[PDB]
Amino acid sequence: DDEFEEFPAEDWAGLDEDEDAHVWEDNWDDDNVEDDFSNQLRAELEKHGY
Amino acid sequence: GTYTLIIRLRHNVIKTGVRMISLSYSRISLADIAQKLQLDSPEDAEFI
Amino acid sequence: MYEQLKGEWNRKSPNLSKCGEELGRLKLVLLELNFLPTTGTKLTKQQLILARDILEIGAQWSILRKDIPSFERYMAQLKCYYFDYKEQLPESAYMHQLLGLNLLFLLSQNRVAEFHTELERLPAKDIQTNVYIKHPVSLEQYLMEGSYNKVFLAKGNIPAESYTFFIDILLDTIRDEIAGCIEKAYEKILFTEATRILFFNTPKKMTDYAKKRGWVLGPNNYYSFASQQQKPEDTTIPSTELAKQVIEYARQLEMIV
Amino acid sequence: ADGQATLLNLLLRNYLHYSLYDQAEKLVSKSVFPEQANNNEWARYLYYTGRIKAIQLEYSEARRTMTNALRKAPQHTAVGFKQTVHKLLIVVELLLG
Amino acid sequence: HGLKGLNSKLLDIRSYLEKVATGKLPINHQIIYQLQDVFNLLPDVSLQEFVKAFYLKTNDQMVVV
Amino acid sequence: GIISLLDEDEPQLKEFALHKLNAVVNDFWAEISESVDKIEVLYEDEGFRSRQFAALVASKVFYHLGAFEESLNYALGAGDLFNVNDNSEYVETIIAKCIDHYTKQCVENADLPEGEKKPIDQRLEGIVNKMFQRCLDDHKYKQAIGIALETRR
Repeated sequence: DDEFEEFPAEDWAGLDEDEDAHVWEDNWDDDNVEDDFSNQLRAELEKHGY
Repeated sequence: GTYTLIIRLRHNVIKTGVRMISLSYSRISLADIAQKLQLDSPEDAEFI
Repeated sequence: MYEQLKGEWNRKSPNLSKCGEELGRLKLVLLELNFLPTTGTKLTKQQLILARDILEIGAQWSILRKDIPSFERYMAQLKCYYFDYKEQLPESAYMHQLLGLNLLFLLSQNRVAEFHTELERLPAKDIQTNVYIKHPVSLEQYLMEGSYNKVFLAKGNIPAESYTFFIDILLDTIRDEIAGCIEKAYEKILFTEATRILFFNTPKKMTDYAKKRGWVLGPNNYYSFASQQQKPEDTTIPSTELAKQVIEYARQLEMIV
Repeated sequence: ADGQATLLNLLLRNYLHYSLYDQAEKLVSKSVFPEQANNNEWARYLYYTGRIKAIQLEYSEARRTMTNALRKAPQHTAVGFKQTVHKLLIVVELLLG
Repeated sequence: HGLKGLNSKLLDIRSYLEKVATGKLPINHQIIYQLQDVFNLLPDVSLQEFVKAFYLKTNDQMVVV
Repeated sequence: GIISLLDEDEPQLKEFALHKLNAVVNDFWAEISESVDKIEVLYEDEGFRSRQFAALVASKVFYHLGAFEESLNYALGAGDLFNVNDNSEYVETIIAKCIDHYTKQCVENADLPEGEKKPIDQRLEGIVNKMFQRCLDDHKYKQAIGIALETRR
């Protein structure tokens, strides 16, 4: 159609290997960027001496 | 050409945190508020 | 040609009636040189700087005389000079000092709409550099949130000069806000925290402050009661609003538009 | 009509290209826009008007103006400006909360 | 139409009560008795838990709409 | 922002800026759109040297604000100063309105022409005729007849 060339089109440079290719109900609670759960628990026992 | 709008987000980062902190806690010590929000001091925590 | 300003312009005047020296000049410039942008005559760069110099020197004595209405009239003029699209010197001797002098003023008048709309004239000197404008902008964020202990800390650190002609204006915009915040339904606060909090040890200002505000005087007991409960919990007034609302649903559900 | 729609965006654009926001907001408040904007010029008008209100603390209408531009913007093409419209909207929303 | 009728009937009651100044009949007695009961039956002021009950039902009808 | 200098109470200094606006009343008119209505205030001022050149600027600013009723009102205030350069792309916009206003006034008068009629402004009346003569001097007669009927004269 009447495409707008005035606004530059940023290079895609995307990963075309189907990294995720998944459709869920993705919310914002899945990306708290925490270091797993086992690690936190693992250091918990030693930190408190138990 | 959008950095002008971002440097004004510092207020929001506190508003959202204070909203959640007041949403999840019921009676939190004034000093503890600064530590969770990285306020750097308890004296100014009262005003905000 | 017809400088008229080489006499004693450089020296200080303790509230001297030095305006008269300027008056005869700003008239003669326009007959001498046109201070409008005047895109034509791009190569002729010498003429303007004399006009600009007559201008930026205006702020020096002005800001010192506590001249609000006269002040704005000068900021309007000078800025255009810094902004002219004709070729000129990239930066003057007071490039940033004066511009912020205007910006700090806009915040003082509680006009934040123009403050943010004015920063874009400064591309990337807001925070990274331009110590002249970093403080005035920082003052905006601090006031936007409740962080005020920093405001007095910055009140003693000014980039250009004492700038006291504006800090006095902020006093009106701070104390009135602080009192309003404390007005909520809190309990008694003794006259010991509110007294030695901001800058003063044991003045009488609060006594006047309490007088013009509420804070009923008691046995060292100050109250701040807020109910906002009698007014709510009513639908009779909502009844009229609701009736109009539903009828519109009926209106826009039956009749053809 | 049908021609001042394109002009208004263009005249609006030059204001944005520089920091001339102060006098940009004056034109929007005074000039109006045609109802028949071909659904293509309307996309630009919303974006620029979205940013003008964005910088002046008029966030509430900033988000609604852009999102309307988003849905009226072409889908298959104009990918370049989709990123710019998206970028400002997420920043405008973040300020709103 | 219901509001029109309610006003007319209420206006009819007001016309009879003109006997307060210029007596027509010496106070029918019984008519007053019913009028007193009418006032007591007026719905209780809309400021207590009734207001919450109304909203919890007026809004519940809005979901279906 | 050059219009900034309009409040120093200096009659000669004020007018110098007004001279400049007309040349820049199109490139960046917007700033002087509604935040500055002092042009009319000075146009009522007894200071003189003005009240006809401000009207030129006063009507020009209202030209593109759309309020042609205001533009027509102040436009006549310049009198001979305004429409002297009757050859341009701006003169026709107001004149096309002067005929528009006159026709809507003449017709309303015809209902009650026997006294108690509205006092049609003399300056407007002269403008239409001056336009009317320009028709005759142009020799084009077809247009001339109709405007006579529309004006009810």
